[PDB]
Amino acid sequence: QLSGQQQRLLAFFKCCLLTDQLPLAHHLLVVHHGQRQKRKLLTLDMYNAVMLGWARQGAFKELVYVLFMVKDAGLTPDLLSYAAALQCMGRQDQDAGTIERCLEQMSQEGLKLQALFTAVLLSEEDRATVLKAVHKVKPTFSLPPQLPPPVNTSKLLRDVYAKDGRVSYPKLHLPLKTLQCLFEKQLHMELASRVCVVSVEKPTLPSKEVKHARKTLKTLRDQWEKALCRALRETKNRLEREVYEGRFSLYPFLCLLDEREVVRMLLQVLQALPAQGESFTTLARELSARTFSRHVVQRQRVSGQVQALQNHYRKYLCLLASDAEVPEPCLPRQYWEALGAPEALREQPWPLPVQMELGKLLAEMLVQATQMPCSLDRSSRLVPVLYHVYSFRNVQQIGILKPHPAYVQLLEKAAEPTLTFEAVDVPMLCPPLPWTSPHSGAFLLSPTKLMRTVEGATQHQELLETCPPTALHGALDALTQLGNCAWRVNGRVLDLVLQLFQAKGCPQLGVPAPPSEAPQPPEAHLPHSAAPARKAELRRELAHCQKVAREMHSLRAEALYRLSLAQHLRDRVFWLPHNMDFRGRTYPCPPHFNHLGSDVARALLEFAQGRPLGPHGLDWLKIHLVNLTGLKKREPLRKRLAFAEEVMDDILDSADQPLTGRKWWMGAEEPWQTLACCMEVANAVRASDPAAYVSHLPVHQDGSCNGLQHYAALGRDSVGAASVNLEPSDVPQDVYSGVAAQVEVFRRQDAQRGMRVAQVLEGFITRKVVKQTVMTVVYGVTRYGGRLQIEKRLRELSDFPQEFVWEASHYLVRQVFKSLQEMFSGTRAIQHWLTESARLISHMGSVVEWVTPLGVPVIQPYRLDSRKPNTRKQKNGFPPNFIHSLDSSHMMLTALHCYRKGLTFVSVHDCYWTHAADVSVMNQVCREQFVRLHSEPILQDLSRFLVKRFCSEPQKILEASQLKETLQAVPKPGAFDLEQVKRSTYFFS
Amino acid sequence: PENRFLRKLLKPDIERERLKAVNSIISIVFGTRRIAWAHLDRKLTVLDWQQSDRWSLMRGIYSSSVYLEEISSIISKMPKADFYVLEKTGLSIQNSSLFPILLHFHIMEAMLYALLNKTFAQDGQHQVLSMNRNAVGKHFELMIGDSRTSGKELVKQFLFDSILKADPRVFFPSDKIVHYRQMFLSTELQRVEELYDSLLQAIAFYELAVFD
Amino acid sequence: LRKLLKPDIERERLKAVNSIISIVFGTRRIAWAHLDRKLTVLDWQQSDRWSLMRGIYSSSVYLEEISSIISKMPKADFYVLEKTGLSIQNSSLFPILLHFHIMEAMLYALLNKTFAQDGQHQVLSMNRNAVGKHFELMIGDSRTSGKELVKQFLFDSILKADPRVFFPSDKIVHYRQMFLSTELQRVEELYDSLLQAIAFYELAVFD
DNA sequence: GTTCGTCTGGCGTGCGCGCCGCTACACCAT
RNA sequence: GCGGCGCGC
DNA sequence: ATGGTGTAACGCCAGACGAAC
Repeated sequence: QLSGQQQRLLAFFKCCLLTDQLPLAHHLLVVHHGQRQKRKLLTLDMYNAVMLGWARQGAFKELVYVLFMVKDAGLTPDLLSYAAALQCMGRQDQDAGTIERCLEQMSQEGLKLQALFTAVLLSEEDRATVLKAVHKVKPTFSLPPQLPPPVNTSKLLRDVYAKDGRVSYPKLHLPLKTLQCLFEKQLHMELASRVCVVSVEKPTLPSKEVKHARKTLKTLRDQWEKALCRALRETKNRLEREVYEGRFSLYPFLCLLDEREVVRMLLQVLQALPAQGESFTTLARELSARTFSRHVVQRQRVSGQVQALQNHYRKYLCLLASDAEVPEPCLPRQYWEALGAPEALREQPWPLPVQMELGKLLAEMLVQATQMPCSLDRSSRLVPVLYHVYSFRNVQQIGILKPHPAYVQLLEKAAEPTLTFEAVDVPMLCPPLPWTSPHSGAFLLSPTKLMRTVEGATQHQELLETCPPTALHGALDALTQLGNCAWRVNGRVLDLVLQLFQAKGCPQLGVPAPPSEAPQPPEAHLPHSAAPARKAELRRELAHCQKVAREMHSLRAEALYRLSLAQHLRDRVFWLPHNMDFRGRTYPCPPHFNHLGSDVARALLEFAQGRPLGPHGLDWLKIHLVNLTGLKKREPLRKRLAFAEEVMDDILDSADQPLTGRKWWMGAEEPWQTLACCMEVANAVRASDPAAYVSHLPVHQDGSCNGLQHYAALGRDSVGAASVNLEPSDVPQDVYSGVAAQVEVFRRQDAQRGMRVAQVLEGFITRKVVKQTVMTVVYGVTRYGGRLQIEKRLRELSDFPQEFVWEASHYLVRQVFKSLQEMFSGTRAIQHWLTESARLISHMGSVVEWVTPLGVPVIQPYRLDSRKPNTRKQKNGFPPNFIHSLDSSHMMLTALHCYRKGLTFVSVHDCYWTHAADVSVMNQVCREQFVRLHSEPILQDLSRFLVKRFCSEPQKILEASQLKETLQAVPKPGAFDLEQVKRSTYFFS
Repeated sequence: PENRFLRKLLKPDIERERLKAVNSIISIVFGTRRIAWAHLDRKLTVLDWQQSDRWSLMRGIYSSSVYLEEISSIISKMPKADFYVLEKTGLSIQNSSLFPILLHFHIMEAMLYALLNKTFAQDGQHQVLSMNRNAVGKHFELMIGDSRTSGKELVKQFLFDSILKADPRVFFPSDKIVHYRQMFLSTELQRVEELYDSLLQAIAFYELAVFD
Repeated sequence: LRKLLKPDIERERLKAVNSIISIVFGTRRIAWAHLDRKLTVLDWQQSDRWSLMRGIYSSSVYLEEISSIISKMPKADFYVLEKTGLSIQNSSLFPILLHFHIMEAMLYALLNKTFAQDGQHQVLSMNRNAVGKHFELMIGDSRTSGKELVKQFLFDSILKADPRVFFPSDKIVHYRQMFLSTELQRVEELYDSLLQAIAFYELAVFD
């Protein structure tokens, strides 16, 4: 039976173990044990905690006293108790008699000697002292040495870890020392917990008032530093006197940090406080989170984990460095585990009451300490800066800490030219740590979740730890490979984008415009004689100008941060450590600037390590340029290349004079990417040997409608496979145009039949009308939403008879659904099968769980306020999540098998990026793995899995029999031959 | 002039003679989870001061019958008074996201107008009033920009000061001041701004409307 | 049988009623009808356009108007109000949804004259949509005007079949002349009040 | 007290990330 | 936290 | 120039509730 107050006391004792304040824990424990009503609140874990403390300090007398309080509780000593006793005897070098009596008393209590080294939380110093104690009586006691790590024996992952085969794992372009220095820069950056970036907004304008404002803010910040230090020490004295009594308080938690770090943290939160205010509770959660985080940082700093991580990482870099070899070629995870690995652990977070109490304590202290005058131009009256307002934030009323308007105007006049980012928000300056477990990877000091469960859902992670380790190896390797991709900022593209950004902007090219370009209302109000309607007209006009101004401010700030990060990384090589969501798709961890971003974000990024073009590098760059322009989507590859050779002059002109030339790149679909590609091709053709030109630009190969490709592969649908380029074809097949044609022939049939709706739709059935619907069907579009999309595609035509929206949209959604029922019969059968299966499974009161063909467990988190499952989001969300897990598996297989060939691989879910020299290889792997994925009985393994998982509980037999009936009703596959995918040119193009 | 400001603050309009002839008032402030009132006489003596915390209102449903039950049980604990002053918030029929609050308050303000006006059916004299909250904030100088600040510090000063001889602004009975102080200290860790703003509203009502 | 009436009242308490007041209010007017246990319309009237719904929601004006309105009503065992289908999701109908609630608030507080002592509810909310379904006035889950049916109750006498409602001989002239004087104006409250009383007796008391 | 049936009403393309902001406007007076 | 937008698949 | 004050349309499933043994 755990209790809140018991949690507070236990956290107090453990925190006292952290602060080495043993007399404090002994005082509180003795006072609590001495009282009748307080002795009942104590637990064996607390006595074992103080016991372990005196064991670490070598206090035999105090440990015997604690043992007396254990037997007088009267509880019984367990594994941790005997571990503490043995540790104290070993550290104090006791005689072998007391240790022997300890082993015989332990044998009489029934405890095992190995269960102590397996079930007790002891550091390597504690383990070493306990081992030294056991070796005095039992010198031939050895822990089981486990060295070999098992290799994944999955069907699809067998060849990745099998030693049979010539591996050519790629190495970075950087030497060993340079990589070690990058590790030092990233380690320093994460130890600082803050990153300062120069703001790319406006140039060097010192001004007059800004200097005085900055001076005033500096003086006020020093005064607040002194006040916060004094109030912090006084608060520590008060909480210490509260510990002098038999009550728990947050004194040792305040004794966890260097105080100056606390004051700097509070001043940082005060500087970053928004002008409108924040929820007091959320502020408390932020202060507690940062306090705990900096506590973890200092703890790793002082416990030697950072130094051991240096010795580990520097030897890990031998595999990635260019001027270093390894004994045997292997994957990064394999070499990392072969080096040590200690892995260590992270301090388990405090209970929620401790966090809230500490956060509110620090916030209120910040309110009491910070003061300022009336400002302006010192003042006779002096007031605080932060105030409680008790306003309404989100429906429920909540207390909001609000800054004084003088402080807001002071910060706005100061115009601080620097921006602050979190260490985890910016790309890592060195290769990330390889993923070895769902709890250790990505950043070196900050922990990173393996799955992107929103808001700490806790559900998925335990199921990630439950499966055998090898089952995850595949994913754990893929996420490492994406992370080890070295990126760099394209200086030309950044210079142009900044030149546009700092002046007037260009929203046509995805460059947000400053508030100076916001639409102004012409002219100012002229009330009130006339007219009462003009007041509301100008009211709505002002509302529109304020709306446009606000949205422009949003894009301006977002692009300000993204472009500032790009500028800070201009002369640096950085890495993007990757992560997963609950379904399995990969995402970079730095969210601001990454290759999953917009057009501008992509153009700023290029591979840090280059690659010689070779025989077809330049040609693939030209095809890639035509693809980025989007001008030859329907044409085959040969006509794309010939088109590039045609507009070669406009390519070179666009590369030479981007903003002053013909501006041919500005007309492309992806303008900035086309511009960078134009620069790459321009440099390539002007070299003496184009075949040797080293290219850094990533080439994309994307799967057209990847979801329909995986559905058609699951159902072996012939027509559908032909539609999404699964069958080999000389020209790329458009599924949207085909659906439009099928709906057209249905329209002619119903037009001859006598239907009024089909007669008015003559000559209006186009691709754009059904594009959004057909595209969004894979995500669960129903007849209603598809009807709304068709409505949205019928109202803007203007050349269409009046409204007639109901008949045309209803008939058109029925004909699109029917057309997809003919082209994708097996697809709709599988979607309905998964939908019904999730309906029954979630109707039985259990969330939907499954396993990907690579061994990754996926769970859906949809619940309703244990918490009952939200069956609606389960049944509607199961199919799309399953398809997404499939394309994630395909992408990961492509990544691993490309790594076996030494290629640089990055991915945007279904867009596979590599060097121009290796595109032909990637497309050969991309198809191969795809054919190898759907060749396995995915639907059969899923059905049998759900039968063994949910049709096994003998409680209800009705739902076990109907559910076993539907799960075993797997739809029969079609006639399509999957091998044809290996010869499809436009499957990924 | 003064009458116009007295018309921005008090609604509905009450005769100034009858308003200045009050012997005791009850100042009521209600939120989404609590309601608090304070009974003060013309001698600025806090005859009573309490709140009915933890109710079954809000929480997604707006049942008029449950509102009648809760409000009736709440007014069953209130003594008789010459005038009942409520809090008039600055909520408007705009801000569509927070309309649930503006409805709730109105329901409260509706039934409180109907249940406390015990003699209105015969004489048509209002005994329930609406006092502007922002003006109460301006009176105590608790305004910062366009947002009212917490009046907790002013209540704490009124409660824990022994000097301040002559014009303490408020008086606490000896048989009840212990309960008031223990109540304040028991609610110091929680945000109970209705409890404070009710007493502040009573004092402001007496200083602005009764003893001008 | 309780899906329409809220709060829950013991069916015995409902079947022992001697007289009810059926109240239906709109945005500009309010109407009521007094019917006894013998289905005799003891009273049936409405107040001319009131001063509420004028852009502002002043509780003092609501108290004055509602008090003057209920001052003209006789004593009854139960007072039935309309519970509309307005939802808190229809931001366009927020002015209406507020108004009704204010009404429903004060009528609950002012008409429950004995609730402070015995705690027994005498003001109820009857589902309007169910009243529509009872008289088969539904067209696409939307209520139509029951004006023609009220006209039949007022002017058609012995329909060679049991009457559903009775009008006192000394008041039939006032009722029919009221109907014909208000036929050109939108007075759906006047009709839906009488229809609601009849529906209450047929559904709750004499099933 | 639990389970089953009915009805009424809400929903009707999925996940991943990022900005900003939470009575208003006009005029008169200092 | 909701709301206003924007972005990737 | 800045601040204050005055005025202005359908179908389907599911969650919940009530009745029945």
